[PDB]
Amino acid sequence: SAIENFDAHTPMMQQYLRLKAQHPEILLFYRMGDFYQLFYDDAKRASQLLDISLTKRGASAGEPIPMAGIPYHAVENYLAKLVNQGESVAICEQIGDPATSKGPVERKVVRIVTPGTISDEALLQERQDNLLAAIWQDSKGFGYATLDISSGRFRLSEPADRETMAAELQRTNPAELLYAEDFAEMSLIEGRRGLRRRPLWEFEIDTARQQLNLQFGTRDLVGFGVENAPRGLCAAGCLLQYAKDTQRTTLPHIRSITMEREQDSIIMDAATRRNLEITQNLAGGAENTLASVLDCTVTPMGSRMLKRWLHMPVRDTRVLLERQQTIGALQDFTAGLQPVLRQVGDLERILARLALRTARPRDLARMRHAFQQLPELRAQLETVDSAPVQALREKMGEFAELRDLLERAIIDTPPVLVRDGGVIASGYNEELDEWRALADGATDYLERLEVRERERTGLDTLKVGFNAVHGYYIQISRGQSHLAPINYMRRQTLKNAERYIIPELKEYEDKVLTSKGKALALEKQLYEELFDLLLPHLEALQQSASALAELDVLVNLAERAYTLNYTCPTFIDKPGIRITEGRHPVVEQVLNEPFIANPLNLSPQRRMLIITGPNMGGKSTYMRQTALIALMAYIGSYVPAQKVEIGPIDRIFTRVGFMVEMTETANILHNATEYSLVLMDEIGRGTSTYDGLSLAWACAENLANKIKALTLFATHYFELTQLPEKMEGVANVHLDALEHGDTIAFMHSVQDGAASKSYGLAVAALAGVPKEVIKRARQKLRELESIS
Amino acid sequence: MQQYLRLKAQHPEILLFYRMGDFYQLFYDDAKRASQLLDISLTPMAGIPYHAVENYLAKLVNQGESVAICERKVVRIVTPGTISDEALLQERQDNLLAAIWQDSKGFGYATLDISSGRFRLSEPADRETMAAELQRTNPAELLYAEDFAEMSLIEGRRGLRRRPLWEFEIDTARQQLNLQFGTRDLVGFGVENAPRGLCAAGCLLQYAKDTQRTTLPHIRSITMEREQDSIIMDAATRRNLEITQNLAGGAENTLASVLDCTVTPMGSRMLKRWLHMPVRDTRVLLERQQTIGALQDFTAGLQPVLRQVGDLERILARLALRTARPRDLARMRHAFQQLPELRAQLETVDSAPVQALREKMGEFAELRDLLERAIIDTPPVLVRDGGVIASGYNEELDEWRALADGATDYLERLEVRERERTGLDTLKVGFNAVHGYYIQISRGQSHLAPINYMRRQTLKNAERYIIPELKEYEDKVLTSKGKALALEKQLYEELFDLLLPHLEALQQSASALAELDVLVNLAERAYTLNYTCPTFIDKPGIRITEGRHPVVEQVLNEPFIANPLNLSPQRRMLIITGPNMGGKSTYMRQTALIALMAYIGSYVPAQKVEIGPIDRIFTRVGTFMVEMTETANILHNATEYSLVLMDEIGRGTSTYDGLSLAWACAENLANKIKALTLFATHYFELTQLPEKMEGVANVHLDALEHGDTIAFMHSVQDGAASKSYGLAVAALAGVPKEVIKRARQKLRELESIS
DNA sequence: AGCTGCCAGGCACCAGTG
DNA sequence: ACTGGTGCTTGGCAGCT
Ligand SMILES: Nc1ncnc2c1ncn2[C@@H]1O[C@H](COP(=O)(O)OP(=O)(O)O)[C@@H](O)[C@H]1O
Ligand SMILES: [Mg+2]
Repeated sequence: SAIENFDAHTPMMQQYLRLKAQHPEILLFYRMGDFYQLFYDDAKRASQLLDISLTKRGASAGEPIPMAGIPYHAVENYLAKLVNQGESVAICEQIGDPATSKGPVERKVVRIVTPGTISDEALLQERQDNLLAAIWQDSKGFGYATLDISSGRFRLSEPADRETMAAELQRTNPAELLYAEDFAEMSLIEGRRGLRRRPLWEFEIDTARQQLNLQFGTRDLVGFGVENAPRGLCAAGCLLQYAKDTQRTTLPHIRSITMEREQDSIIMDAATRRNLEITQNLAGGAENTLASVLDCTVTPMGSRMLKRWLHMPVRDTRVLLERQQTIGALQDFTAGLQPVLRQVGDLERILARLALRTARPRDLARMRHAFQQLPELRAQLETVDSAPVQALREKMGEFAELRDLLERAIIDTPPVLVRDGGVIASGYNEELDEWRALADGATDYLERLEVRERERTGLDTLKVGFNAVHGYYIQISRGQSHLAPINYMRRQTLKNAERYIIPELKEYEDKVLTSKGKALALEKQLYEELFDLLLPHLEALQQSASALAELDVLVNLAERAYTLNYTCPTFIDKPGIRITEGRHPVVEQVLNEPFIANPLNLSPQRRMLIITGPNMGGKSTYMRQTALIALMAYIGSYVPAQKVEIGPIDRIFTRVGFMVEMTETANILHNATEYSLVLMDEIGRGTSTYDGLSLAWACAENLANKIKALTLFATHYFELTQLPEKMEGVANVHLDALEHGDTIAFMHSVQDGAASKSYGLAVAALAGVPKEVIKRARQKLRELESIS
Repeated sequence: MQQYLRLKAQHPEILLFYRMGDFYQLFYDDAKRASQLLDISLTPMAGIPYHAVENYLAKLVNQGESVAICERKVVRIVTPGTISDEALLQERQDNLLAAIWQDSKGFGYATLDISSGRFRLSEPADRETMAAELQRTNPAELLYAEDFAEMSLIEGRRGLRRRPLWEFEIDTARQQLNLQFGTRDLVGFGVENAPRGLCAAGCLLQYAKDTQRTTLPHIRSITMEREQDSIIMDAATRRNLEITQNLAGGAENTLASVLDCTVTPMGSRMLKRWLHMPVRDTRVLLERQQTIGALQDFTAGLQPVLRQVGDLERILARLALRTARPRDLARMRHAFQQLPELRAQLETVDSAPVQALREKMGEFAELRDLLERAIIDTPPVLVRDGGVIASGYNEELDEWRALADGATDYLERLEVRERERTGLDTLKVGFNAVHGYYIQISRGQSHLAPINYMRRQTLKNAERYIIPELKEYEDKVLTSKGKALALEKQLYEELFDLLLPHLEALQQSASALAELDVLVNLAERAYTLNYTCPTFIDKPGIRITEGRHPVVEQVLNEPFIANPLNLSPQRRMLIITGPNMGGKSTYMRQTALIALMAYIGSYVPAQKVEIGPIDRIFTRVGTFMVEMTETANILHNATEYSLVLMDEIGRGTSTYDGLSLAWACAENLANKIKALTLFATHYFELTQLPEKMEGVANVHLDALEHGDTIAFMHSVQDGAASKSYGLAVAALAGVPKEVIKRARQKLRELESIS
């Protein structure tokens, strides 16, 4: 192998290796003329991933250099293939002029595309958030931060233990996760996508405080409510440094950060989120989830928001009452408002492209279209007497001046890119109309010259055309070419035609080309100038989009409440849940038979229910629908019952029945309070007969007598139906079944008390177990029943 | 695209690829279904590039979709069960076409491997066996009749193909099958009185033929697979034993990942067929045993040679179909060149069956030499552009080539001549399709082009010209190359004519080579992995000394613990108590895997295995309802020659219900069915079973508490267990001390009545 | 509407003359 | 050192059929 010292390198590879050195573990797309190039292992890897040719750049001194590339104009399709696989890519461009550089033109990395910093519409899913996170660990707990680069939403939390951290990763589901190198609990994090090991120094607290204050223009973070939170600040500081390093521009839409405190929301553990099938079902799909039912938002930014609420229920009584109020007030207005809200589109994401100075012409066109909907929205919402609706109406704004600007500046349907022009409209800049008019008293001139020269020469094949490589020409066929004026300067020869130039045409070529380059250069100057006039209003524009997304969510929840027959729940002072004719929101829509509504009464005196009933009798569904009603109540939605009264809930824990069951259970026992809702679904496993049930008993007992949480405790262990007897706060309910001769009917109705019996043998027979075996099993059963 | 509609009507069940430019494009419901299947975008249009079409055919074909291609009319169709091109197939995985049909009596089933010509027919007697045959054979494409009643069997399957009833008519099937095989009746195949089976085989054969529009001379035979010739295993058993596929859908940590170090793709595919179909006939088994023992010493020598043989089976299919490409003939040649050496190595082996495989392997010396002379060392992928036929094979071809090379030589000397005369260092001769041969000169020098040069094309920095002299020799080069290209193709088609008469003997060779690869591998595995030769007894029984689980013992870096087993008619059920934690399950599954391997003819991971006949293996290992439904299947179908492994049934319902079921099953398995059974349980009350009845005994696993953990020992010991560990595992996991203390009190109180 | 092959714009290489 | 020719990815499209 060759000693690759600096001097043994060509000027090209000197520069290239300097720049790859600053990006040693990621693919570097390196601009040379019309191509992005890769070298060495980048080329080999790119070749395998992207399905392009692996070639060689020849070398005078040494071994050939592996090489691959793509034309600059095809870059975004390739960037998409890469980022979809979790690959980052540094984009290196030419800064300088080749004509004034002796050696290689100056080259800089201008951006890095990574899975959690993308903002382009082609690389994202419309209805799903794409978050960058950072995480780190102390001896005591975790700091965690999230950034949605394509809306500027920047958050910080400090999950106190392992399980809260598992729960947070599941909630936020980052596309890319920066973690510190000394991270101990790797089981939380390994086998996630877009994992990015970072050095310790990027989590340093003084640096974080410094960069965040600089980003926000503040002396301190007191006003944001995070000066208190160095654990979280350390993560947020890593995150911000990564974001600035990927974008390499200012980020004026990141103007704020907020701490998500434990107390602010209901904290659902990892099992609970999975078990309720909120946005993801139990097989990874998005069908048959709570979102598949509640989500008929008409804008992308609203679909995202609704899913954020579903996942993070709020404990602020005022916010909830305000949301409920809104939903009752808009019930009659949904049909008129939705088709209009739809037309606003995904303004949030456009505003981020505007902030990053990346917005394309169709973004400004959709921004303009959106502004055009604001008066119709304003008019429709005026009539609605509800202060919260009016507060949104106000916050959404109007932006008359900016709407006018975009109507006058850009044409009706502009092209996808500004690169080829045809974007700025006539009337907006007079210097531009003058340059376009010189390259447009042009198509007409070439025709009159064609006809004039055809008639003058007498040569009827004479045509005038253009060719990018050779320029304008007069063409005569081969058979007539020998008759051409001797004045005609030969320019391009073809198999069956000859092409010429004369000074009149050459002078007209020189004027059309230099005035096209002036028209385009000035279009680009003016289009960048649209950003300068929009940007000052960014703060108010971002508030408008969030208002519009909220509107979309609530208008939606109003239509859902109507169409699906939901009521307004009420909040009470003490823990408790009173449901009348309650229903599983999801199961009631997918079942092709009537859903049996069910009550529930939980209070501080009636705090644990031991639920029995046969397998397939409805014990899990009844538990889940309780949690779903609680969750819907605490995002502000109407709920799928005929009446619900509900007290404060701090946390929802779930255990759905090895070392893992007993560990999850201990978490519940260490961290549940009198304000928690606890769903235990057939827990207690051991290696012998009574082993695991005894544990279940002692656990039920600790939940009832010490923690005093509100617990639904589904079991197959009939012995646990003795607990009410011995234990203040516990009672039996059950799922009713009937045995009419040789079969079982599942009624799906909760009744008070323990069931008459268990039905393990009935269910057994239903499953086809031979009748001779069930006969002996009953005989044995009666032996056991005679014990007492 | 008003013309697209009329071509979609022609085949409305199949996806239509529709050529335009570099792409094939799909519209309406084809585009929708194709974008979710393949990963591509919408517009209703999706499209694929031309240079990768075979890749997207392979992916759609792998998912059960037939595909028609249009170039204007439908010129080619690929169906999932009838492909044979190597780009579309997976090297180490069988691809079957199947037909199924149903009588008032029972089922008819047929399978075909279009590449090998392996054609099978069965008549599964009931619902459960039919389900077992479908999961085992896993056809890529499945023809069924319109009136098929039991749609629950096939509903979920990829590549379903609804078919008219008349395709399953018996007299037509008999007739087409007799014609295909050159026979007057099917007695010589032993299927003459299997009319349900034949109806399935006739529909299948018709469909194959229709998709090929070609004779299928490699399909010369059919066999019938009978119930009693194999150990039956339902899907759940097959899945639990992790034969070819693991529970997560992959190929790792599987029985095949450990046993299948074969060296040819055809041998690997045959080994996997053997693993999934253990046979009851000990005659066949003994021969495989003897061969495995006789080949121990020859293994290091044989395998590097056999690896060079490659996939002769699949290359041969393409010879049968007349689609074999130059590297297929070149690999066939390469395989013929190994036979002398394999013949020499095997001559010494003391084994009638190895000597039979050695005869059947053949030599084909005359075909070896034919392709040595006919084709060059490393021919190009396609015949299309020539350069495949060797120089010296045909005199006429050598002359056209010399005439081309002499005109090509002339034009190189013309280049140097014109370059010397004019004094123009940039002068050169090139060639392309538009201008044929031309003289190029750069733009800076082109103004000194001789006046006899006729300009033809201006480039940005060059001018190309012609002269009469140039066009003259172009004509020599081009006409020569054209005659030699047409001659190469005619000579290539002639190789097929000379090779194909030996097709039958060549399919025997590839098959023998495949078997040898299986056995040479199994012999290397027996010797490498310390396996031993099992013996067979006349009555049911399993006696294992230091048995091991073959996958677990290679996969984990912790000492594997070997265990005995003694099952006989006097001792036919073991009640296995103690912690499970993997140990009971592994012990039970290694029992099944040893039995399965004994019944493949392999050596087995043990110091000693004696084993009686086994008709079925049932392993219900690892909702309550699905657990009870699987138990139901055992109790309805197991016999006194069955092996039954059951993992702690009763869990998921109440203590007394579940204990009553477990008790009553055990009784039934021991007193009525009399299977050989390992009955794993958590119920201590079941350890009283040995006192209450004959042929039942107690064993157990225990654990050792030390330092701050627990070591769950994997050693099976005599007697009931006397410890539970649920509570000890709760303490370790951090369940508060006071909770455990209370659980201990309640445990004692609960167990004390019992 | 298809198929072949020049071109884009960087920089290096290479071979002939200062 | 300086002059003028070459080559290299892929995708667009001219220039021939
Ligand atoms: N209230 C109800 N009305 C109608 N069907 C129900 C109801 N609750 C549950 N089910 C259905 O019955 C089946 C069993 O429900 P499940 O909650 O799993 O019972 P369990 O957990 O007790 O075995 C599921 O298909 C479920 O959809
Ligand atoms: Mg359940």
